Amino acid sequence: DTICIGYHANNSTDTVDTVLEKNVTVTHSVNLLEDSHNGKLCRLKGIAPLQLGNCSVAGWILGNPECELLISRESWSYIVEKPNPENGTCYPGHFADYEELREQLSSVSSFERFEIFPKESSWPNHTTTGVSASCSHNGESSFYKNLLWLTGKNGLYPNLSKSYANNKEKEVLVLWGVHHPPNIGDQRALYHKENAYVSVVSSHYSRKFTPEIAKRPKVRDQEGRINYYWTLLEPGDTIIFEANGNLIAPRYAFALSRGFGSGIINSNAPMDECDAKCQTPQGAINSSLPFQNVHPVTIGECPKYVRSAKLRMVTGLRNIPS
Amino acid sequence: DTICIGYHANNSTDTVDTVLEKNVTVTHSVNLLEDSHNGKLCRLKGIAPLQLGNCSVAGWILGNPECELLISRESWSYIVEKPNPENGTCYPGHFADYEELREQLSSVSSFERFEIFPKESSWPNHTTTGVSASCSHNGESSFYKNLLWLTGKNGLYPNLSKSYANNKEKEVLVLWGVHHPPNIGDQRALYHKENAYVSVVSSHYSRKFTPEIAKRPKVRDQEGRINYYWTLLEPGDTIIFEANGNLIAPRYAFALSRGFGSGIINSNAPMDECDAKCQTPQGAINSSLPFQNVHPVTIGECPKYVRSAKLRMVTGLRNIPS
Amino acid sequence: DTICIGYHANNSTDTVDTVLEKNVTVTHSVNLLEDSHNGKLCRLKGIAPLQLGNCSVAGWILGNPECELLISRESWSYIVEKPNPENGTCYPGHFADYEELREQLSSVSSFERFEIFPKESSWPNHTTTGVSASCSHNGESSFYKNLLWLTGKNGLYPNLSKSYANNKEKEVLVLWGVHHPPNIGDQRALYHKENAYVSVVSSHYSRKFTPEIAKRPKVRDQEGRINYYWTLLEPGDTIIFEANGNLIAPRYAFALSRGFGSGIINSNAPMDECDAKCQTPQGAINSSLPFQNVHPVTIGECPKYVRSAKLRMVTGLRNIPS
Amino acid sequence: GLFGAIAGFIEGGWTGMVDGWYGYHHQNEQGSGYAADQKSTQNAINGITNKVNSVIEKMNTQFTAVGKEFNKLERRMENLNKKVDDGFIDIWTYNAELLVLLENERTLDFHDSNVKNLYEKVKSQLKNNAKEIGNGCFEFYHKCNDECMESVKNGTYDYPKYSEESKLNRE
Amino acid sequence: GLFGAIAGFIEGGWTGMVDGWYGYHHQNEQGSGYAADQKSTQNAINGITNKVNSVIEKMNTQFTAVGKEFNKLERRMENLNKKVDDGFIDIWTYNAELLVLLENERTLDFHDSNVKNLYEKVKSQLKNNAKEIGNGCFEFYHKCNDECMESVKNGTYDYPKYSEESKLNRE
Amino acid sequence: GLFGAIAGFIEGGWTGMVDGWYGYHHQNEQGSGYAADQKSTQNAINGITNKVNSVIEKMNTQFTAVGKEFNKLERRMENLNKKVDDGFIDIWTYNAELLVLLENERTLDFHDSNVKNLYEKVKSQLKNNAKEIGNGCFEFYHKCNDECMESVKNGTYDYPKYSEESKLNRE
Ligand SMILES: *[C@@H]1O[C@H](CO)[C@@H](O[C@@H]2O[C@H](CO)[C@@H](O[C@@H]3O[C@H](CO)[C@@H](O)[C@H](O[C@H]4O[C@H](CO)[C@@H](O)[C@H](O)[C@@H]4O)[C@@H]3O)[C@H](O)[C@H]2NC(C)=O)[C@H](O)[C@H]1NC(C)=O
Ligand SMILES: *[C@@H]1O[C@H](CO)[C@@H](O[C@@H]2O[C@H](CO)[C@@H](O[C@@H]3O[C@H](CO)[C@@H](O)[C@H](O[C@H]4O[C@H](CO)[C@@H](O)[C@H](O)[C@@H]4O)[C@@H]3O)[C@H](O)[C@H]2NC(C)=O)[C@H](O)[C@H]1NC(C)=O
Ligand SMILES: *[C@@H]1O[C@H](CO)[C@@H](O[C@@H]2O[C@H](CO)[C@@H](O[C@@H]3O[C@H](CO)[C@@H](O)[C@H](O[C@H]4O[C@H](CO)[C@@H](O)[C@H](O)[C@@H]4O)[C@@H]3O)[C@H](O)[C@H]2NC(C)=O)[C@H](O)[C@H]1NC(C)=O
Ligand SMILES: CC(=O)Nc1ccc2oc(-c3ccnc(C(=O)N4CCN([C@H](c5ccccc5)c5nnn(C)n5)CC4)c3)nc2c1
Ligand SMILES: CC(=O)Nc1ccc2oc(-c3ccnc(C(=O)N4CCN([C@H](c5ccccc5)c5nnn(C)n5)CC4)c3)nc2c1
Ligand SMILES: CC(=O)Nc1ccc2oc(-c3ccnc(C(=O)N4CCN([C@H](c5ccccc5)c5nnn(C)n5)CC4)c3)nc2c1
Ligand SMILES: *[C@@H]1O[C@H](CO)[C@@H](O[C@@H]2O[C@H](CO)[C@@H](O[C@@H]3O[C@H](CO)[C@@H](O)[C@H](O)[C@@H]3O)[C@H](O)[C@H]2NC(C)=O)[C@H](O)[C@H]1NC(C)=O
Ligand SMILES: *[C@@H]1O[C@H](CO)[C@@H](O[C@@H]2O[C@H](CO)[C@@H](O[C@@H]3O[C@H](CO)[C@@H](O)[C@H](O)[C@@H]3O)[C@H](O)[C@H]2NC(C)=O)[C@H](O)[C@H]1NC(C)=O
Ligand SMILES: *[C@@H]1O[C@H](CO)[C@@H](O[C@@H]2O[C@H](CO)[C@@H](O[C@@H]3O[C@H](CO)[C@@H](O)[C@H](O)[C@@H]3O)[C@H](O)[C@H]2NC(C)=O)[C@H](O)[C@H]1NC(C)=O
Ligand SMILES: *[C@@H]1O[C@H](CO)[C@@H](O[C@@H]2O[C@H](CO)[C@@H](O)[C@H](O)[C@H]2NC(C)=O)[C@H](O)[C@H]1NC(C)=O
Ligand SMILES: *[C@@H]1O[C@H](CO)[C@@H](O[C@@H]2O[C@H](CO)[C@@H](O)[C@H](O)[C@H]2NC(C)=O)[C@H](O)[C@H]1NC(C)=O
Ligand SMILES: *[C@@H]1O[C@H](CO)[C@@H](O[C@@H]2O[C@H](CO)[C@@H](O)[C@H](O)[C@H]2NC(C)=O)[C@H](O)[C@H]1NC(C)=O
Ligand SMILES: *[C@@H]1O[C@H](CO)[C@@H](O[C@@H]2O[C@H](CO)[C@@H](O)[C@H](O)[C@H]2NC(C)=O)[C@H](O)[C@H]1NC(C)=O
Ligand SMILES: *[C@@H]1O[C@H](CO)[C@@H](O[C@@H]2O[C@H](CO)[C@@H](O)[C@H](O)[C@H]2NC(C)=O)[C@H](O)[C@H]1NC(C)=O
Ligand SMILES: *[C@@H]1O[C@H](CO)[C@@H](O)[C@H](O)[C@H]1NC(C)=O
Ligand SMILES: *[C@@H]1O[C@H](CO)[C@@H](O)[C@H](O)[C@H]1NC(C)=O
Ligand SMILES: *[C@@H]1O[C@H](CO)[C@@H](O)[C@H](O)[C@H]1NC(C)=O
Repeated sequence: DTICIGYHANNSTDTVDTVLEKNVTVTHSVNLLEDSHNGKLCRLKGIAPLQLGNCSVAGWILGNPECELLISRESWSYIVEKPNPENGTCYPGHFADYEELREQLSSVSSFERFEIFPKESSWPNHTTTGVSASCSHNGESSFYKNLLWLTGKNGLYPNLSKSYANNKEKEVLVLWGVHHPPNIGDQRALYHKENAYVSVVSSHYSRKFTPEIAKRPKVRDQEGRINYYWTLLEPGDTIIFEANGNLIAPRYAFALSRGFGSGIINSNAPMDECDAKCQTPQGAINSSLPFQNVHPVTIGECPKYVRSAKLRMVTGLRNIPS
Repeated sequence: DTICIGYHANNSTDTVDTVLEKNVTVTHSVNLLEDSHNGKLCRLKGIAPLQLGNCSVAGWILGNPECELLISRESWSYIVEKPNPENGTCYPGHFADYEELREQLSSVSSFERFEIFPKESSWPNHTTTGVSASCSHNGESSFYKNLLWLTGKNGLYPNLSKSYANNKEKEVLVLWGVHHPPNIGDQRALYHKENAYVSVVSSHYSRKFTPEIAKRPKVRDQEGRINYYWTLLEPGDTIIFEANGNLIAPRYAFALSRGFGSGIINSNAPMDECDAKCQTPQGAINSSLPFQNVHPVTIGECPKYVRSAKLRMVTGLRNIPS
Repeated sequence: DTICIGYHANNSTDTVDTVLEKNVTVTHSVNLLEDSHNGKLCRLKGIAPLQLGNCSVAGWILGNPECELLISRESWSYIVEKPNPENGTCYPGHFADYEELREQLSSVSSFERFEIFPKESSWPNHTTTGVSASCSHNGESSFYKNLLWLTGKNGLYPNLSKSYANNKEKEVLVLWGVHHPPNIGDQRALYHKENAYVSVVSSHYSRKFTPEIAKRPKVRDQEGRINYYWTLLEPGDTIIFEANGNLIAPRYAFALSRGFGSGIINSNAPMDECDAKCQTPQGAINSSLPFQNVHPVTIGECPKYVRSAKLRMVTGLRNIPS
Repeated sequence: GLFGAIAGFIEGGWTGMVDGWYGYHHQNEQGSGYAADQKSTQNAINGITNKVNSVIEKMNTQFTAVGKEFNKLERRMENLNKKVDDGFIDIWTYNAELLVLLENERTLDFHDSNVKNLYEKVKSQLKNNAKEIGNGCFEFYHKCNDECMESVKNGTYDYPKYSEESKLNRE
Repeated sequence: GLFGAIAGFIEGGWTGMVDGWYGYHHQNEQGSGYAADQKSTQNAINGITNKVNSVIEKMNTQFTAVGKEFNKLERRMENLNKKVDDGFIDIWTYNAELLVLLENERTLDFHDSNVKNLYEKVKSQLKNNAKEIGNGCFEFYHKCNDECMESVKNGTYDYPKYSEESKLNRE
Repeated sequence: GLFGAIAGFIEGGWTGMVDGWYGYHHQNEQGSGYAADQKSTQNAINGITNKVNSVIEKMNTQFTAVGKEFNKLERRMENLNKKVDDGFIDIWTYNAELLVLLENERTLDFHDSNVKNLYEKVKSQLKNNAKEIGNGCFEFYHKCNDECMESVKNGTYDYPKYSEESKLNRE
């Protein structure tokens, strides 16, 4: 009659690393490192994202003609932009503080699109039909759907001075442009003046733009430029535009609703009818593990990103069988 | 006859967490997490702070009339500003690089206030009595005590060109303003000129300001603005002001003495006759523990802030009594 | 007959710290903290660095006359600049975005120097011989070797409009200047005009400079200034200069080749015929240890910097002899 | 092992025991068999469960954190943003890998301690009513049916009930 | 416990011992009583004091660090500043909590080791002049007055001075 | 020590043993001498080598990282860059120093465990053919030439080959 004390063994090939010995074969272990993803852009807690397609943030927010599919979207969990978009500023120019505007839109959960200066009620003494072949649509010249290129009307460009009060109880994003023609002939030919000015003033924003006429390289068959500008209007503030020429007037504006957890990501993964709590540019993550090596850019409730290839924690014993 | 070996026990309810077991009742323990504060703004090693009251940093440094109580303070351990101050730029305008000036003043331990351009010895051909109802004091119109609104004298605004050499062996903070009237009538009516200029130049600072006349929204019953500007003057450098109008001339300047450990905090806690080595916006901390969860903003010699609710370290044994 | 079980001892004075006891004398230990360096600037994997001497980054890249020794260097492992250089902008002025240009050059492994606008083939109607006593060389007045001070030729300053296309398949660094004379007499006396302009435009860079005439303090026996400007030209883009005066034209340009591991350091250590894999401002490090307390600024493959004075890890036993 | 049990005086493991970590192996007149001690095994399961749980709990949920854009004149700020991101990633990687290493070692040491303590328990029960053959087994000096075996397993062995028999058999 | 003493073969603690952590309990003809072993207890106090001291010393004094202001066109830099502050706070929180967990476990293990080692010391002193009853007590095979008890406490027990008596009483 | 061997029931170390960490000391009719046990010492060398190697491996190579310049209107960004650099330096300093402390303690504990386990091995070999004098030595109850000593060293001692002799000498 005998009794013995011993310990478990099995055919487990699970290996972990220890401080005294690498590659220790153990009986039971748990992997703490998530490396799998579905390779698709999914909904975040049911709410779908905003796919920009071939449109950039500038093209989406300025109303590029090839981005009309994006106007109907006014709520999303996050924003997907292709790594290098195709349809951005169709008329060349400099977008002032573009990255800051991207950062502002990264914390937006929804907005309300409304025409702040309706195209057929605001400038009775100005022409509102200016288009360009550089911003073409369906083969014909066109222009941004959120801006209005004021040109000459009956041979005169009167002094315009409009304003808007914030009747929306939220922040209102306003965008406009300033035209810079290539030569003096097109300048006088378009605005009937030689020394024009644009003036935008709010309670705490104040800037004055002067057109700079010079010979510039061709960009999309255009020698003139249009510098783009934007501002945030607090609830209750009034914005004042005064111009006598070279003003790309605002047409539509956006009443912003803030929200956390959203952001702008660059991804080529396709959208799918999937739902997840964690989204990365590589794909959605469906896991409850504390670590992941899929991607450092995360949206939602994700595991903490690490550069590790293996994080296996032993629960059982050193497997010493037969 | 018997002898036994055993271990201590007591009525201690101290509990700590372990890796194998939570809520382990132990005999002796030490708390490493400070959570208590006195809820008051105290002196830092005997030196009292600078309470701004209803005045902002801009209002304090520009000489707002409702901030005369703050002129006598020229040494402090740190600066307290109310979360949203009331009396800042009483005459509306844009304060250029306001946050950078705040950061500069965050490392100042004391300064010397002196009138760099005495109000009755510098502009014999100009008027130095301009006041505004927007900067009122005791019900009557007034103006900043560190600036001088040069207006018309006997119907002319001559070309002024003054300068100052740094005879103080320290950095000298200089502030000035540029006036922007609403219309042309007040412009010509105030400075007797139609196209004025301001020019400030040092050895490495150089800027030229042009007045921008436009219709602006009312802020404190004012349509005109005053853009505020500042600069640091190294020991030995000379600053040159040249102007023919629209110059809010400097009156007083500040010779800065640098110092570490100071800063600007937002707090509603009241000042008291207490002394401490550690100050937070919630209150002063009197502790020798390595951690604290009171507030991340600290001044002086403080414990390291953590988000933990409990950090108790066991010194005794597992309490297993009766 | 007896047999015993015991452990090793020796005359080792090695001490380590433990959690229960400080200053434990042990039999064997390994130091993990590198504190030694050779106090010299060495080659990084055979490639020598770029010693600027008494020249700053601005003086080196603008072609300061006292920096001709630095023109022959077109490849380096890293850049050494003296803590406060002597020969920088010899003609006073403001260098726009100087720190950003430093950061750009920190990731440059080599470049090709070539005269983009040869001094005797580009401006047949302008003078290209302007020099200054503030930028003297060998006691006589001189000027930058990478810029060209266009002055008056036969009593006229015609309208110049040149351009350059990027025929180099790499980024091309272009530098130029804008002259600001002290008074109107020297302005008209130098450029035969009263209201001049400079205009630099690329596909995405566009700026227009206007000369500002004012009385400025003397810097190196000069009251006028020269504001310095630069830009990066992408492969394939065309840069256009249009000017009628006050243009310090570009002479030489640089085709940049990017590279990782390089940087700009401030050091007084002398260069020597040594080679190392790790370089610090204090000197080169020749070690395989994981930690170092020599300096936080590192170039190459270095140990991780820590503030510790001693990091000794015990390998043997507690030394308990005799 | 730190406590000399696993891979120590007990040389190998038992594949035949499939219901627990630490257990027994009895062979009497009624037969032989393996059976896992449920108290010690359950204690180990609780402790290790709480350990892994603590590791996961100290890793709070990573919420939304995306990259940022910078124009051509913001290279210093772009490189600072990268330095921050890369630095935090490096620190969290180091923390995870080092934690897993050290606590893996301490887990194996924990099992070794559990086996050593179980052996010492059974030894303290049997006393001199059985001899300590190697490999962590006990050779009984008396008769031990399934009743007695199960009395040893649940820690209720009766020492005086066999002292006469064992003292006789020890000759 | 790792060393099987505390909550092991010694099942509970003594509230009656109020002058130390690890101690004794003697009962002879002259009476009974508790008394804490001062050498082992003092060693534990020194080691744990140095441990807590090391923890506090590695946490250097946090000096002045206040927030920063950013205008409406500096949202990226504001969010970078926040990312830095929040990141460092998260890392220091993780460090503190994890350190306290692990070193709490190692402290209890340290006490368990001290008790086990003390018991092994007394056992190595008594040898076969006393039998090992359970719960970590020794039943003497000879007479042991306060002189002999205090000889066992300070580790100066005389084995041959009672070998005849114990060998007679063991019958 | 955690395992009561080093600075425990074995009071001191042997300067006369110069070829290893843990070893023996035999004295028979043929003479005396020290000799290090190569298996245990080699295991300790492997484990500690892998420990230091793991520490170095988790410290990845620090590549180029230099300071940055900021103009007079970039004091907030300069102070943010400094905050980042200083913060990462503080965290890495804390990590290094704390790691070295704790793993130093665990290394000494590891040696203590190796000595305790070796002593328990030799004891489990000799059984009652020798008595346990203090200080971790065994007094043989029989004759043991160099053949027998080397049989004890390499763990191949024969117990029944001397049971008669030892039982006679134990009287
Ligand atoms: C997203 O992630 C979730 C969470 O991991 C994941 O759901 C999980 O799926 C696995 C596998 O389908 C589930 O594991 C099973 O659990 C059930 C119930 O506990 C068990 O019966 C299974 O055990 C064994 O059973 C078989 C024999 O009967 C064995 O042959 C087999 O190999 C199993 O070992 C099995 O373990 C797990 O329970 C769920 N988790 C949850 C919370 O539901 C999901 O699949 C992922 N993907 C998607 C698209 O959701
Ligand atoms: C600011 O922080 C300091 C530092 O903590 C703090 O001073 C401390 O106050 C406590 C409580 O008043 C002191 O603790 C006492 O220490 C004395 C001397 O060591 C002991 O006699 C006391 O022990 C017991 O005595 C009583 C019986 O006689 C017991 O009933 C009682 O409950 C005690 O357990 C007691 O522990 C501590 O010494 C000081 N520390 C210093 C450095 O002075 C101070 O109160 C805080 N607040 C302010 C406004 O300063
Ligand atoms: C740069 O760093 C490298 C790396 O550390 C360094 O090279 C090293 O130099 C040391 C000392 O010269 C070498 O250590 C020696 O190694 C040899 C071969 O392993 C041993 O024979 C030596 O052992 C002992 O020998 C003597 C008796 O024979 C003893 O009296 C003496 O004290 C020694 O203890 C000795 O340990 C080491 O091997 C090299 N490492 C490499 C990779 O070559 C170099 O010197 C540094 N400086 C420069 C300018 O390169
Ligand atoms: C996201 C996530 O993964 N979270 C998570 C959290 C906490 C965990 O804790 C554990 C965990 C603990 C302790 N042990 C085992 C484990 O691997 N076991 C396998 C072996 N098994 C043995 C066992 C031993 C030998 C053969 C068969 C079973 C057993 N004994 N008795 N029972 C009832 N089961 C115990 C549990 C596993 N996994 C965990 C996973
Ligand atoms: C800022 C700060 O708090 N710093 C700090 C630093 C280092 C510390 O170290 C310790 C510390 C160490 C070790 N032990 C105890 C402890 O809790 N003790 C209570 C029990 N006491 C027992 C004890 C045991 C049982 C009953 C009564 C006392 C004892 N034994 N002998 N003496 C003289 N005292 C020892 C000390 C406490 N506290 C520390 C606190
Ligand atoms: C950059 C760098 O330094 N990397 C690095 C990496 C891994 C290391 O691992 C070690 C290391 C491990 C384990 N031990 C000793 C050590 O200090 N030894 C000295 C004692 N020596 C004893 C020893 C003991 C007593 C007297 C003489 C030798 C021995 N025993 N047998 N041999 C063959 N040697 C073993 C090795 C040293 N150093 C390491 C260093
Ligand atoms: C280690 O050994 C275990 C057995 O203890 C192996 O697990 C078993 O693997 C087999 C296939 O190799 C599984 O067989 C399947 O069984 C189901 C149900 O009986 C049957 O419907 C299937 O058609 C198939 O035959 C078996 O289920 C599985 N055991 C368990 C409990 O899941 C394991 O595969 C071995 N490891 C390796 C690496 O071989
Ligand atoms: C656990 O038990 C301890 C006793 O060992 C308790 O500590 C004691 O608590 C009492 C009150 O409950 C204190 O009584 C006071 O004594 C002083 C001096 O004698 C007297 O002046 C007061 O009027 C009061 O009666 C006693 O001092 C205190 N002992 C010590 C050493 O401080 C403890 O309260 C118990 N824990 C719990 C949670 O009940
Ligand atoms: C601790 O003791 C060791 C000896 O076990 C000391 O190491 C030895 O130190 C002496 C000098 O003090 C070295 O002597 C030299 O020997 C070489 C070769 O024989 C000879 O050519 C030289 O002229 C010199 O005499 C000896 O080599 C060295 N032993 C070894 C193995 O390197 C050690 O110095 C002592 N520690 C302290 C702090 O004194
Ligand atoms: C860890 O150990 C296992 C075995 O203990 C290794 O698995 C074997 O690796 C060799 C390569 O050297 C192969 O030839 C065998 O076929 C493997 N065995 C099986 C069952 O597949 C494993 O490679 C080791 N890991 C490392 C990183 O060395
Ligand atoms: C939107 O993007 C498409 C390409 O994705 C543009 O199409 C290009 O138009 C330019 C016009 O100068 C042509 O030179 C290219 O050959 C066209 N490429 C393709 C693939 O069609 C289109 O013009 C863009 N439209 C707007 C309004 O930006
Ligand atoms: C930790 O354990 C203690 C007791 O060991 C718990 O204290 C008791 O908690 C219950 C609630 O489940 C109360 O009903 C008792 O009155 C408490 N006891 C006393 C003396 O107050 C304590 O709640 C446990 N902590 C946690 C977090 O579960
Ligand atoms: C200082 O702040 C007080 C309020 O804290 C200002 O008082 C307000 O003045 C405005 C003037 O337009 C009135 O409309 C408000 O009704 C006043 N409020 C209160 C509570 O008095 C005061 O004008 C400020 N003075 C300066 C110089 O800035
Ligand atoms: C290069 O630096 C040297 C000094 O390192 C300059 O020499 C100084 O020139 C100024 C001219 O105003 C004199 O006032 C100093 O006395 C000179 N000092 C020395 C030590 O020579 C030199 O002028 C610089 N040259 C250029 C082109 O920048
Ligand atoms: C967007 O680009 C893709 C190229 O992958 C093209 O197939 C598609 O027609 C484009 N759509 C629009 C609206 O430009
Ligand atoms: C400051 O504001 C408080 C409001 O809490 C008011 O009571 C007090 O009179 C104000 N003082 C000044 C000087 O404005
Ligand atoms: C550089 O400065 C040093 C001063 O240490 C001087 O000796 C040397 O002549 C200078 N060289 C040039 C080219 O200016």
